[PDB]
Amino acid sequence: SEVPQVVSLDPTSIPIEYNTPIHDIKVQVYDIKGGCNVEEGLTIFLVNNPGKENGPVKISSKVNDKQVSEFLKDENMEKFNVKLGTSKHFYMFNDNKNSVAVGYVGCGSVADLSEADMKRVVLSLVTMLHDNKLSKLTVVFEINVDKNLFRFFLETLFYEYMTDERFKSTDKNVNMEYIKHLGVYINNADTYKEEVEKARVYYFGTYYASQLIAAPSNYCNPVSLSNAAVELAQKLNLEYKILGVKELEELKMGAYLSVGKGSMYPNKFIHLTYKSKGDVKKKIALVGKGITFDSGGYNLKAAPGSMIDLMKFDMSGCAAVLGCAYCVGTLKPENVEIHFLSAVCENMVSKNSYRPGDIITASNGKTIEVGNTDAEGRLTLADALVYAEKLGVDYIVDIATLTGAMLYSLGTSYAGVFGNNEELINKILQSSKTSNEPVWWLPIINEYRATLNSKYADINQISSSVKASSIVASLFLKEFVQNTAWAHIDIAGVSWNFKARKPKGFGVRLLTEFVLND
Amino acid sequence: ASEVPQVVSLDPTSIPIEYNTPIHDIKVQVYDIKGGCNVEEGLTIFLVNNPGKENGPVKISSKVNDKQVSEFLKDENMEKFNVKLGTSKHFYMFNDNKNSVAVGYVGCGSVADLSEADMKRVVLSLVTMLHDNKLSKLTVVFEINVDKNLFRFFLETLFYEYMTDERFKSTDKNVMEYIKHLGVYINNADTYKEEVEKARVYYFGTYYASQLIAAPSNYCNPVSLSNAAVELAQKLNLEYKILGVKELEELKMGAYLSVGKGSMYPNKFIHLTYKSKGDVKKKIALVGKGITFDSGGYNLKAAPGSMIDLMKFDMSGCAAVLGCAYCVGTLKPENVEIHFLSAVCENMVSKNSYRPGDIITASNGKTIEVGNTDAEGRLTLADALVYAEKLGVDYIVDIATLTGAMLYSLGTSYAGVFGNNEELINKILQSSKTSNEPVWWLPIINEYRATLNSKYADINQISSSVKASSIVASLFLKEFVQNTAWAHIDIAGVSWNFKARKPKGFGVRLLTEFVLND
Amino acid sequence: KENGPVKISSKVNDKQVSEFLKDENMEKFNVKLGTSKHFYMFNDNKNSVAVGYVGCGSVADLSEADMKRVVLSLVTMLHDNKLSKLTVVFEINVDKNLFRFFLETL
Amino acid sequence: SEVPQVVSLDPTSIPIEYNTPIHDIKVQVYDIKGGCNVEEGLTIFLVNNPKENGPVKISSKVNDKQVSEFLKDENMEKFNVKLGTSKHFYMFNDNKNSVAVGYVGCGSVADLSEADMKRVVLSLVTMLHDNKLSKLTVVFEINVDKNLFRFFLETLFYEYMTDERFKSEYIKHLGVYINNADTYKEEVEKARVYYFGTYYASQLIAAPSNYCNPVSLSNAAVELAQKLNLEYKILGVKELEELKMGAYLSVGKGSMYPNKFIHLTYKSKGDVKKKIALVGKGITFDSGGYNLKAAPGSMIDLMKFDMSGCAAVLGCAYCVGTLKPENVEIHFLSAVCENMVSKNSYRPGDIITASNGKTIEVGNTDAEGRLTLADALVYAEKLGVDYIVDIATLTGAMLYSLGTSYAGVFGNNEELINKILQSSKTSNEPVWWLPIINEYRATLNSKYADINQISSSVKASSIVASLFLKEFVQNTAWAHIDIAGVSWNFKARKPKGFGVRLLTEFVLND
Amino acid sequence: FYEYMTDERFKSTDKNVNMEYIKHLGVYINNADTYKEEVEKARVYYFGTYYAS
Ligand SMILES: N[C@H](CCc1ccccc1)P(=O)(O)C[C@@H](Cc1ccccc1)C(=O)O
Ligand SMILES: N[C@H](CCc1ccccc1)P(=O)(O)C[C@@H](Cc1ccccc1)C(=O)O
Ligand SMILES: N[C@H](CCc1ccccc1)P(=O)(O)C[C@@H](Cc1ccccc1)C(=O)O
Ligand SMILES: [Zn+2]
Ligand SMILES: [Zn+2]
Ligand SMILES: [Zn+2]
Ligand SMILES: [Zn+2]
Ligand SMILES: [Zn+2]
Ligand SMILES: [Zn+2]
Repeated sequence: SEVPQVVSLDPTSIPIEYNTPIHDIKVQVYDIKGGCNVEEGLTIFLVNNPGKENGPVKISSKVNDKQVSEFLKDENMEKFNVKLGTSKHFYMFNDNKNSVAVGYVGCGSVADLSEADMKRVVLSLVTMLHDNKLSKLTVVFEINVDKNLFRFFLETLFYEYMTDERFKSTDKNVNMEYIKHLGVYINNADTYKEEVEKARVYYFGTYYASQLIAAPSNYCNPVSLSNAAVELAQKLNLEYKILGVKELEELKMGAYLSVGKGSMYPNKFIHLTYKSKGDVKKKIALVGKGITFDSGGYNLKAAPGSMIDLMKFDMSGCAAVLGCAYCVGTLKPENVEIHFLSAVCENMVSKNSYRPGDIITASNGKTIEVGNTDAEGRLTLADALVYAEKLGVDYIVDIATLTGAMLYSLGTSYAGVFGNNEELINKILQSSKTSNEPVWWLPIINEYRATLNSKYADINQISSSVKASSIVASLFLKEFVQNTAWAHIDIAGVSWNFKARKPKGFGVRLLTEFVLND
Repeated sequence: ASEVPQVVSLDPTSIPIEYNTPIHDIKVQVYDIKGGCNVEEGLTIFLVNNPGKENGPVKISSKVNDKQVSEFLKDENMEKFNVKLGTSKHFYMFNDNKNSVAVGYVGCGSVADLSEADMKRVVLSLVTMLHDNKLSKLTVVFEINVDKNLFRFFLETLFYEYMTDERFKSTDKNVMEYIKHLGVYINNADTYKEEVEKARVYYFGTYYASQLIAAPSNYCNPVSLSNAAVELAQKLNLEYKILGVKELEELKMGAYLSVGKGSMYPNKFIHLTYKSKGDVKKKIALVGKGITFDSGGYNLKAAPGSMIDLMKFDMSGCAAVLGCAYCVGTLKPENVEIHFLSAVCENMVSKNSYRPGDIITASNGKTIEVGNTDAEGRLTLADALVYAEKLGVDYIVDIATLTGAMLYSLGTSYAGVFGNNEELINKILQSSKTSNEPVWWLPIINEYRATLNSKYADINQISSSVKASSIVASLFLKEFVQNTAWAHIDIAGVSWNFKARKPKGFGVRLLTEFVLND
Repeated sequence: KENGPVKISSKVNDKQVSEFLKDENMEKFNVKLGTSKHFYMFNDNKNSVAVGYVGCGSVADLSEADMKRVVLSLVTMLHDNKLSKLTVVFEINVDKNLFRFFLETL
Repeated sequence: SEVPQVVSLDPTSIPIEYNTPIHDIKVQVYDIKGGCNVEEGLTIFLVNNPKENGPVKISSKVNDKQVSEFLKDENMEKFNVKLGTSKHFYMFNDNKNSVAVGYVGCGSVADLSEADMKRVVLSLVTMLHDNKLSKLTVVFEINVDKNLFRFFLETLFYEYMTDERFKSEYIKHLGVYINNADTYKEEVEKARVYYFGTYYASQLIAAPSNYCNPVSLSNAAVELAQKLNLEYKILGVKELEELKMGAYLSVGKGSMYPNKFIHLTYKSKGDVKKKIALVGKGITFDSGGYNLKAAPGSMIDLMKFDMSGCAAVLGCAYCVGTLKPENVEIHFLSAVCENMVSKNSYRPGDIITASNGKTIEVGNTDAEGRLTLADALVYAEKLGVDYIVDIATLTGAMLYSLGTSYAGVFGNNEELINKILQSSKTSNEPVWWLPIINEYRATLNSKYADINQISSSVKASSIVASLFLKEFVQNTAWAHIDIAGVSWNFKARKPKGFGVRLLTEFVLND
Repeated sequence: FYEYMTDERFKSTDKNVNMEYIKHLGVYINNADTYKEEVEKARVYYFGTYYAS
């Protein structure tokens, strides 16, 4: 509970914004075939030209206004093209002689938009909402989208539009105002309508994870993070338990505790539970890596490209899991019991830190020789995994910013998934597809197992030879799940949006889809 | 006996030590080959060379008291095999008593005087014969010429290499039994019989050092290390004194204390004493470098090839000294007084650590400018040497994993010896020859002395210019021995067996031969 | 049983070698993937033959990598043999493809 | 041979000054007991205090009323004896003659080291450089070995000699006052020879690689041989190919300069009782090859010095050719080439065949020395000599093992090693015996070739390189002197000409 | 002043067994009667600099 402080100006909680301007947006969805009233604020058509690359903009929707209609006559729009991401703004007077702003975002030639295209599309739309004080946006859909994509559209629109100012003080945006109303025209209205509030929940889960990740390590430490989880659990009516050092010791979580030894913040193990009202048909343990700061320990992140300044993000996995708890706690799925777990600690350099070479004992009795204190994640997860399996769940899915190697394998767009069970991996895949958080299945190659053979301990933490460290890390983790379907999502490469200089909150939607569709 | 401080209750508070090794259960028997070879249960190995003829055929010279085995090992049957160094074969036959026997041979090359290291290759080949094969008995037949030392050496090496440290094994113990009988057939057996128990002592001394070295730095720390020394002293009836920080401060050991400042473990200075029953004719101080973990301090071991993960081994000198204490305490030499010394501490990074640039004062009043916190060994040794010489000894020999340069100079096989005294150096060199722990005499080049001229302090810890750091470290050390014959053995290169991934326990035999042949 | 004792099932048309392969002598060795032992001995013909095993672990399905480990162990015996023929007896379960891999790797 | 040229301004040879100012100096030696004359020039006393850095006190009787006052104890008490500390003053002598008088601090050390004596000779040299003098007179108020006395001389000459060849005065008389000046006279001209051999090596080393390339270097050796009446043979690529020197030729492949193998021979007049082959590493520039010297601290700019070994050997040829020892036949050898990056260079991974038929896998093109030496050693042994000594700036590791002061000696023969050590003692070029550790041999076991050039594992590269070289001497006493650490004087930014005296002493005493 | 002063606060065994400063500094300069004011300023400046040092 009580966050330790070195100086009274050290902050004692993570600032969190629950009531975002996004949440205040009154959303309306309409059937396209009833026609668009273009009345105020800004009214953007999403338009594609199926086939011809860089085609004309032709506005299909019947528009209930002679003047907007004349404006948008194919003739008038022909000069503008649809190159995905192009946008144009139009200013005119409608029927009641009321100046309206209109425009379109180019949606490309390909009539089925990829997740990445939909993103580039929202981004164009958000640059239209920035630097333009608007009370109302209206998006007319003149493209084919499935229900998940329109949900994604909204999730991304909400999340990209949002602008984290928690840490701003003298350099807040003096000229920032949010829309109060969002109008959406689409075909099949009724069907897409259900995606709206789902999107809003998904948005917040993601954004909430985002907020935790973005919170710097002085704000977001093991104590303040676990406090925030307790606060979230209380707001969602989730069962929660925070395991403190004494309990951790009793549970013999030596790998986890060893990582935290060097920190001024006592380890805190987060255990949230959501139980369905009905019969419980599926028990799931979601495990997030919760390193609130990763200095590397005595294996200090000193090497070029080690990005020590980014390491506040090493609790992204935990964030993903918490954001998911938000979503599941809000959407209240049936027939599931979900455990949200994170072995939270901070990996620091101290007289008290664990050293390279240390042999430590995991809660399952396996002794581990520490080859590198910067491979701390898998040590914390090891004990979290033993814990998860002791819960007697059907699935254990962990999500962790585990390996920098992910940048070299999948890059910044697709997370890696490893696991010991094909059905479970496929479930993650499907959840990847429906959440639009891209995940790729990577192999746990058993041949590498032998390089974890320690001369003194039961197991090495790291390989000496094998540079395929995401695989090796997975091999290591696999040793801590005895008999349960388990999957591991390495979001090290994807978690942080380097270009936008912010977290993605990656994994919240994925895990939620996973929980919801199982 | 002091409390091992702990961070968490899962932190171990002692080094686990195996005193009663399976090797102590081996009943060993030497028989003269004149008498002939009883070939029965177990495995009966011949050590055979073919003088001059490189990879020549195997010939069994010795009498075998069995028509059947004899017939089997008759020349016509043995020329399908060659004596190439370290090669081996397994034979299977039914003996004179209708009993099935396992006989074999290890090829001893073609040079009838195996060097220390060939013999190491020969043992290794024979160990592999003992591994994966539950034998109650090994019978070895020397059909090669070795001398007392070399014969011992084989026993000592065999014992050592056979033993398998499972102390840090939990779920990954090997399911591994040990021969309970060693039979040796050699010419002039009676002259060799005396080597057996000496080898067994030497083995354990070495193995004991090995145990300490291998113990990771969370297990083996200054408090637990000194506790183990106390325990060893108590078992051997040695006088002991452990100097704690208050006494160290009183003694003004600022160089030593500065190193430890950053550690959570208080410095502990180990002082063990063996005094002979008779008139004391020689007083020897053995000083071992006792850095239980060397992180490098603020000069963190972050550079490629700095091998931070190995740095539990930086107390090897202390280990060698302690193992030597075991041998001396056990073999009880006469007319000698031996002091076993190690200034034990841990070189860590902390708000309390000493910094590069700090000027610190040794117990002899010399002020030292710290140019690199990673050159900590010489600092601790400085104060240890001043202490040693205050004891009024005839010789001071320090042994220390002092400089990584040793890898560049002598490599992994031969330790470097430097000293201020030729007679003493020659004694170490003779001891090298008789212990078969290879050492090479390296110069203390006075020309380099000037690069230790600090602008502010009396002396620089490190050279700025001279890259010959083993020699520079030696020059630095020399400054702390005013008037006593002193040698320094740099075992940095040699202490860890990188290929086998284990300590060698290097120096125990060397130091014990040194002590004993005086 | 990981690192399980060796037990030869095949009947062999030799008395000496059958004796050598009995369960009592063979239980002294283990099946740790890649572990081998092998002895020279005289067969019912006073002919000089070598006999052993290569441990194939405790999994009834060998991977390619696992097979490579087995072959590598064989190939070791081979590089120190001035023998005339190799006989490999599969006391493990292998499909057509793995078997070709075994040969190609050997 | 015509050195090839990229441009009309590419030097086609190495400037060499043979007639150094140091030759026009007349050297005289007076028993100090007789007293000291102060007539002209500067007079330096070599004084020590056997009190650490204690007061100065001049011992010798001195033939000048007015200067003896300057030398009075209470005047000198103002000055100290700390190693290499000096002061000197101008004044007027007995005959109003502008004489300078001073001292050098010889520390408290009773017996001067090779090092401490350089510090004396350096302090003294400063004053020579800052002072326009006719004569310099040195007074020995300390103890010196005939060898240390000779060392004093050559160190003086050499440090005093300033190489001005690459730019766009000196005393004409040297006085020595020494206790027992009869024993020492013979050291003078020996010192002078030794000086020049060293200085000549120095000159070659210092010459940049555009000046000193394989063609110009061999040309210079030929010129030296001609001046000394030595037999000489330069092997060109056609002969090297016929001799199957593929290790050596591989290294040179990338160079615009054809390999040149220098073979000089001095044969004694009398019965030849000892045949010696001296082999010097002669890489005129070492870029590293495709293993380019790009790493921090690889000092690519220094790599003109990678023919130091060759220079040492040529300098020694000068001394031997000049001093004309008896009962020895000496072969001076260097497989000279340049290690360059080119479409024609050998690559890492190449397997090449030495002249003895051993195939070598090239693990690193920057470990080229041993490749050239291999072929040179096979050549040397074919000569049927009693000893082969190679000297080479072979391994940077030497800086980490012995540093900049002592060269490393490895060998396959104790007697020969001891001879080198004895030569080290008498030449005052410090050498230390390092082991060839056979345990490391196995890391030269190539999977494909007969042998690997480098270890993969072992970082003890001086030892590994020695193991590799050993492979190319079948049956002859052989020693290898690694002067990589010691060859260049980094502080003075010049070569030391290391090895010339060592090798000459070796030849002369054995 | 600054370059003449040796800092020995951190020696103890190192000497300095020779180092002893002049007691007198004489200067001879043109219109010295002006330069004279610079002397004590220099001494203050020296010590400020030396103190920082
Ligand atoms: N949270 C770290 C990886 C995340 C990351 C993301 C982007 C760029 C760089 C790093 P880590 O726990 O230090 C994991 C180590 C794994 C490791 C560390 C040290 C030795 C072996 C493996 C790594 O992948 O670098
Ligand atoms: N206990 C360390 C060396 C032991 C060792 C053994 C094998 C490989 C690497 C290192 P050290 O005290 O840091 C010795 C320092 C010496 C040193 C001297 C001056 C500056 C920095 C380091 C070093 O070798 O790194
Ligand atoms: N002409 C080089 C040594 C000269 C030298 C002297 C002092 C400092 C740096 C370099 P080398 O042939 O590249 C010898 C290599 C040895 C070597 C061996 C194997 C791989 C790479 C380099 C080296 O020590 O750098
Ligand atoms: Zn890490
Ligand atoms: Zn991490
Ligand atoms: Zn260190
Ligand atoms: Zn150390
Ligand atoms: Zn090179
Ligand atoms: Zn070179």
